[PDB]
Amino acid sequence: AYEAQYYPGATSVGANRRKHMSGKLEKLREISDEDLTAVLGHRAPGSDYPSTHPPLAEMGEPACSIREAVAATPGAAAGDRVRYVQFADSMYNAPATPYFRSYFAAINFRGVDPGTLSGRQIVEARERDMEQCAKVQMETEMTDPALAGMRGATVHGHSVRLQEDGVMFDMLDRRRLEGGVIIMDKDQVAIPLDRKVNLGKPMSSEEAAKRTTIYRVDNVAFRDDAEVIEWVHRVFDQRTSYGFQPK
Amino acid sequence: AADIFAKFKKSMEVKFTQEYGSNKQAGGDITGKTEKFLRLGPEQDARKQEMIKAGKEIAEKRGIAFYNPMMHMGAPLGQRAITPYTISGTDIVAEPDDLHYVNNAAMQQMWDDIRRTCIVGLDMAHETLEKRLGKEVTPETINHYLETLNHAMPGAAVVQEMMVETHPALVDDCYVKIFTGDDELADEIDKQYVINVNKMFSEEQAAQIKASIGKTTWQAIHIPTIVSRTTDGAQTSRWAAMQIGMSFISAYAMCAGEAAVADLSFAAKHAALVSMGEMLPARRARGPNEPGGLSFGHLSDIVQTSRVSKDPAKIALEVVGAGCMLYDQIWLGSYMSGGVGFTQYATAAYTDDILDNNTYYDVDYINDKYNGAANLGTDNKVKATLDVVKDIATESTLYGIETYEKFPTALEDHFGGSQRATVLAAASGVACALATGNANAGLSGWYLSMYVHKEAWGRLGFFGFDLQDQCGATNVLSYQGDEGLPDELRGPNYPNYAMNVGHQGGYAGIAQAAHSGRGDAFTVNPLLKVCFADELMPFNFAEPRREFGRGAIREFMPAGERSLVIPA
Amino acid sequence: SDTVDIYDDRGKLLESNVDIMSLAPTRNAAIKKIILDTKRSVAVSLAGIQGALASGKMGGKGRQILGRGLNYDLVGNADAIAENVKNLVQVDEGDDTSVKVIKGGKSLLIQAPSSRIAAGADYMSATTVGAAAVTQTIIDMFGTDMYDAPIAKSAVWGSYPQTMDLMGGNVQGVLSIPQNNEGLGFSLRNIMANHIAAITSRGAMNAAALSSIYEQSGIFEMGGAVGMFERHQLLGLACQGLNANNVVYDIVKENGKDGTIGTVIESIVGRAVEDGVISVDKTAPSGYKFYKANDVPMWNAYAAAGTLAATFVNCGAGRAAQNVSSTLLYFNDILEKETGLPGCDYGKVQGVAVGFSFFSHSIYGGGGPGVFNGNHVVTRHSRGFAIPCVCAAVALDAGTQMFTIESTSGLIGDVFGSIEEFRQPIKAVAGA
Amino acid sequence: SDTVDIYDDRGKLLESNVDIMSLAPTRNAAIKKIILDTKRSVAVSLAGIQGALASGKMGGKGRQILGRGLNYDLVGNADAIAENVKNLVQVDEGDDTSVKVIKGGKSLLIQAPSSRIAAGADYMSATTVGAAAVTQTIIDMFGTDMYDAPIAKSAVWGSYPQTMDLMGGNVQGVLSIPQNNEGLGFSLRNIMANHIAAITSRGAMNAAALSSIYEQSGIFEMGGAVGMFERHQLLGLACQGLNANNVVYDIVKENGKDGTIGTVIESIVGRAVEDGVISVDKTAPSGYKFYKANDVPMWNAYAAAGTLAATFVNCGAGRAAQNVSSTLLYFNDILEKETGLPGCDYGKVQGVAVGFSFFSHSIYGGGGPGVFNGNHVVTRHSRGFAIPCVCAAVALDAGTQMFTIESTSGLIGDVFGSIEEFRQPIKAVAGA
Ligand code: F43
Ligand SMILES: C[C@@H](OP(=O)(O)O)[C@H](NC(=O)/C=C/CCCCSSCCS(=O)(=O)O)C(=O)O
Ligand SMILES: C[C@@H](OP(=O)(O)O)[C@H](NC(=O)CCCCCCS)C(=O)O
Repeated sequence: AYEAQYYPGATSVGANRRKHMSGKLEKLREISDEDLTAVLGHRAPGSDYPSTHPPLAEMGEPACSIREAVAATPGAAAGDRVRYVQFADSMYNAPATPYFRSYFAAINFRGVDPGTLSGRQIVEARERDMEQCAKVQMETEMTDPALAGMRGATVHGHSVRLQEDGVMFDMLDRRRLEGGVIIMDKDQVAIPLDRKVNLGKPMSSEEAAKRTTIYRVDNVAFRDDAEVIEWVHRVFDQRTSYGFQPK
Repeated sequence: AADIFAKFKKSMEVKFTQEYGSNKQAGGDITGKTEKFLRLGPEQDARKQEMIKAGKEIAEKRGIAFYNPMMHMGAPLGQRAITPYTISGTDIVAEPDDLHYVNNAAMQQMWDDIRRTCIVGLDMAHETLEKRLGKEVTPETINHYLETLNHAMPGAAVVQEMMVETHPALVDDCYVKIFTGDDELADEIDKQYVINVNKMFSEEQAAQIKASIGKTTWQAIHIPTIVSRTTDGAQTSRWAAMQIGMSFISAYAMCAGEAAVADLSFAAKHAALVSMGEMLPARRARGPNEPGGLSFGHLSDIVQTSRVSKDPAKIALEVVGAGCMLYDQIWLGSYMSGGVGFTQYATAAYTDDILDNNTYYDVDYINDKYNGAANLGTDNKVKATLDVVKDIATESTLYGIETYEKFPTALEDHFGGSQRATVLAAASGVACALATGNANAGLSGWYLSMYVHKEAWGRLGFFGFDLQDQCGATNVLSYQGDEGLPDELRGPNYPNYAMNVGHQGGYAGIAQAAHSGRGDAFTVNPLLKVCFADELMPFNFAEPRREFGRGAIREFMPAGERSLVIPA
Repeated sequence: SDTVDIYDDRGKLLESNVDIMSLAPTRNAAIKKIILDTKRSVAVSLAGIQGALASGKMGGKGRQILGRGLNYDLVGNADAIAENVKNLVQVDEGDDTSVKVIKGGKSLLIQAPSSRIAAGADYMSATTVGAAAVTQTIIDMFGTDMYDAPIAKSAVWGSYPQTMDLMGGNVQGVLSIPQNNEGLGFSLRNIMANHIAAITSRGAMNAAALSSIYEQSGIFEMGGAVGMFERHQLLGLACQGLNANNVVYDIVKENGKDGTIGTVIESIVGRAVEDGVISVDKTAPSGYKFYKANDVPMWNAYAAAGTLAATFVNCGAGRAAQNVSSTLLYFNDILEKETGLPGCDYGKVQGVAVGFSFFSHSIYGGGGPGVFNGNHVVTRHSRGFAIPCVCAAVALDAGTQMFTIESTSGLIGDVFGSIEEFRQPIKAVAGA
Repeated sequence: SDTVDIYDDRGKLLESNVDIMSLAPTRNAAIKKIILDTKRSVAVSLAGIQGALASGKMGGKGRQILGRGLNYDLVGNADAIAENVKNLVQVDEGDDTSVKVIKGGKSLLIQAPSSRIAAGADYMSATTVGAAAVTQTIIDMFGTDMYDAPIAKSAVWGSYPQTMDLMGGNVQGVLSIPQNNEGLGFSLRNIMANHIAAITSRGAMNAAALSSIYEQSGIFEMGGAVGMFERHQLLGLACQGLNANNVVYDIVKENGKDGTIGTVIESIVGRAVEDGVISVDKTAPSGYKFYKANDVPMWNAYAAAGTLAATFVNCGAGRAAQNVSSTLLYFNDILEKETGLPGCDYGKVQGVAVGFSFFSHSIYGGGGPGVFNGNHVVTRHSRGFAIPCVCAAVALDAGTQMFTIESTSGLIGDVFGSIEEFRQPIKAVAGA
């Protein structure tokens, strides 16, 4: 059996990226089912999953060798709406970077629709499948609750200077340090909750530096990672050459 | 270059450490990683305040809801400080909102000046007269023709009785000049009508241009801005041809409508026409002289910096600026979409000297490492290889990235990943083009920059940013039918390029850079180079970035206003 | 001169030791027949014409001409109409003209004789002669006075020729009008994904196959398969579109229960190593292995195959078309990260997927996967290797979409889905 | 049933008692061959590519890329180029591919194999594959560095794909790109009159004949010849285009010395009366006789023949192409005044002629006769009966024009004017 190697590089940034891609992530905190549903903002905590179409078992499916070979997710089987979880991540050594969040989703989860932007990264999936993915991202070292935020809109902050308390700017103030812990009291589209969700203590600057998948010259400099630069150069040379003549 | 690096620092100081409006952003460090968010909202900014007041008053007057920042979800704009932009290479400090093309007459006029312009050869028409009518064309007949044409072109009659005409005071921006590679002919035409190649260009550039076009004679036609604004770009060549036709009839005592006249029409409309750009396919259907049709080479040639500067980097940077504005703000951000649009996607490449810093660093690096390859010259250039591109583009991008990291202000300036991508890739591409004199080597450099960027930060641009990126490297030197093309001939309709912000202006810059490094007189079309070598044009094509600044501070006077015939 | 075994959508062997050059649109009789049949065929909505006639609603969205009602029972007379239409469409008695009544008289299949295609520059004669035949039939059968002739005509032709197309009309084939082509040789690329999935009755592998045939015929017509590029494109066609050596189906099967984009990558790389297509070039200090391809076009074909298998797995799992845009992106992106080799089409599948993701999740244009095609500004850029996946994705959707196959493609499905070479394209190409 | 005798351009009988139905583009083997050969053929200017490579002047009017000169002796290597090009253009050894070196190595004729047409939606494969093969051959032959590949490619393809066409390139056929079509089924109508006259080497009757073939092929593809309209078009084609019963040639002969538009009308009306095509329907008080046609499509065909015969006489007398616009107008206008019958195409030839006259004598557009074609906004309106006269007129010009055949159509003429079916279209249609 082929075992994935994931990504080049011998620095901590390498080890972290490989952890993100493989899903070999340290659990750092807990979020209850109901609290997670609350912040996601797609339905009342504890409520049934609304549907977009009838369950597969109810409406039947066209004759298709692929449908027959590929098991529907629980969410697909039940006809759940496709909903999402979206995060912004600070360039100031947030553990996560957008691409690596997407790689984590694509590698570790079935029936997912990851999208990568500079200021935000999203996973769209059948609601119940999505939640399992959001849970992992939220509970593991992938998310720091200060340097990152779950944001479905108005995502601005990744590139902005930190607040003095080490929290990344949120135009809509969905989460903030209260009593040494990060509290999220609004949903991801900034509708106030009837609850304060305790996301636990943030990482120290020191810890985030060691856990980050981002390169920075004042931390782990990209300039110095000859192995990853080589990777880029190799792919570049191949793509260029083969576009002229694929041989 | 130390002078650019210092100028970048000063831009960061103005933007982030000096107060603007009521934003309370006095004091602080440009290298520090923290900020205090005062959540002041829009009122902290003087323009926003004025916009808010106008919106409320207009809503009230017209009786339907309108501009109201409280409609923004969650909170109104400006939860963090609203800070200004300095036009790169200048001391013009602009309100952000004043660089929206809608709000900025210099930007609108730049587009108008291009849209309303075409170039029409005179030789074919003269041959027609000689062959079909047996007329002799002399300097005197041409002089009379040009006087007629300068009367007729704005929309005035030369033939029929009982004609109505455009009001001259509405169309004062319309005129026709000629240029010619025939030095003897040039000396004999009334100077009022001549774009003097020998006066407008250096001796070397004039010789390149003349050798290119030979002894041919061309009309540089600029139809009324008011007409261009009422209609479209596809109007331009039609308008030109109509009045050329009437002027020939009048000036040469032809039959007012005979077979020979149709030959003049075909020559003006087709055989001897040079458009700014060609038509566009159905999905984005448009006729000629629209932004999408304007090749990167063409834009390089319209911009006149190449004519008045001997600094390859400066020349390329002006083209980048003109290009991001037109292609991103007007074309992609309006013609192809609309709404709030893409101001800051574009400003990132013409404000705060960030791009300039990276580029000028690159020039130094190249000169040090490749024996002055980036200096103006032809035989100092290095042959394009993968190795050269990997060296230059990688170095460029690393430096640009380190700058963004060492100056949190710069990172916050270019807050969008796409902006940073344009900046880094523009520098890389310009740098590669400067060293090699090969525009496609510039493109290779552009793409590699994107590749390095993505791996460094684990992010690149917006959702759709790198469609052309990922197709980019492989299509640089493809010779497949709908893949292969020198960057000079590429433009907004090159398939990979047809959709996304943050690229086209860079590609224009790269095309120019290949030629400005060489001290070349033009990038792809000498006809356009000479056409726009003309100070009578409202827009100062030699200094597009500054012009945008003049528009921001309300000092640019556009053509085409209708106040004459409007209630006072 | 590569040979492949061709397998159907259930992993059954159809044909052994097929030379890939025989799969060329320029050589393969079955593909040529698919192309000719596509060119010469159109659908007619008799129900649509009848409605337009009675209401005056013809010529486009919102349009209605008041006071000009014509009450003609087209549906009730569809057989007689089809017969008269055949007489008008045919060039010679007993030629290959065919006209079939579809869905109880609501619709017609019209297949113009191939002579019209031979005598034509393109394929529009099927539409123009088809519309002309239906117009003439209606006028004759129902006794339209000449002062009403314009109304009868436009019930069929819509707003043509004020519009460049038959806007608000009732005749259309699987292709679009030539003038919609972005590029030269693009007509066969201008087929909505929804159309493909309709015609193949939502059979995901068959959708991908039919799409590959059109796409590659497109690439061929674009001059994108000349010289060394011929092998290149046909390898992709075989391995991705025609389940060469059962690899696509096998990969799906092994990834069907618990597989992800990630595991499909492992399947592809594992095989490439086993089959000797790639080898380790260098081990980096970290232990990361940089690969090189021993056969570049063959590696590309593996990546193309992988891209599709990944689509089947990821869209399959979610029963959700939208997953296709990210599948194409991340399959290829992660593949490159895994190996240090270029992804499918040397970045161009990933490229399409970036813009396709954006244009299927944003305000700016595009839409759901079903609206895309090889002529679309967003998804044209790859050389045939992306759009088959999109057709597969659309086939697999269990009902997440607003722009369903039915909403865009119901007529096309009803009419063209009846044709066995279209419904079963792998069998068609394999001569089965 | 309708039969005619077919006579050549010198009034010699070629074939007797020919059913007009056998003259249909959809039925006539020789027409089909002309169309297929038209579709699959392109010209290549090796001299053009050579100078573009050397100078950097590629991609359109005024364009020059400085400092990228490539000095390749294409003209001197034309035989080897032609052979390499053939290898790339061909689909299978010994198919119907042809690549011929023209005028001492300055040009190539490329005839793409008909398989590329069969497998194509349209005709652009001849261009795209022809250009691809040339590009590939140049790269191969001269060892172009990949960093110069863009320059070599565009020397051939020009500004494509920034432009929709190969603007400022060196590969062109007789046709235009599909997207230039005004209407559906118009591609075959988009052939410049200058091209036709070049191909037929200025033989006026052959020019009209070939033009008629393309025009009617277009009308057919437009669905303009369905049902009763088939007889209508084919009578027109026979009598006007193919010198049915030697009528066109005979009228020219009797009007050759002293004839005018006026005497040509007398010729035509006299024959119509003699042959029983028209009869006096009513005598007015003044003695003026109102006619009616006993056979309306036949009368139309006489009017068509007369239009062309008048062109031959009026343009012929003046040796001046420009006379064609007035000829078409006044022949038909005066014919109606003479008879009380409709002119050719029930006013549509006259209508064409009005706008054509204006657009060949004004500031607004058009040009000399040579620029017009069945796809041109000005001259598209008649169902094939106007443009053949224009091609004749251009053929007859002794040197009044600025836009000479040579200036627009030299390459096309050098390349196409060789082939027999093109230079002898009446003989081709008739089977000699
Ligand atoms: C709704 C979208 C989805 C889409 O298709 N386009 C949007 C729409 C928005 C709208 C915003 C107007 C408004 O606020 O009502 C407009 C102006 C386009 C328009 N309709 O005129 C736009 N983006 Ni977008 N948009 C931009 C950008 C961005 C950056 C911003 C990231 C950050 O950290 O702030 C990210 C993409 C990324 O992460 O790379 C982005 C996202 C997205 N972009 C998200 C909204 C993100 C959010 O929830 O905050 N834009 C930029 O990166 C820079 C400038 C910029 C825009 C206009 C200008 O150039 O001045 C612009 C322009
Ligand atoms: C005919 C075609 O021009 P082309 O042959 O150059 O393509 C086309 N031009 C036109 O159709 C132009 C039409 C508008 C102007 C003419 C309207 S008739 S009103 C003039 C009467 S008079 O006062 O001049 O006698 C174009 O696309 O520009
Ligand atoms: C994709 C296509 O839209 P449609 O899919 O045709 O609706 C196209 N728009 C665009 O490409 C928008 C480009 C500018 C806005 C996004 C820039 S990042 C157009 O309108 O023709």
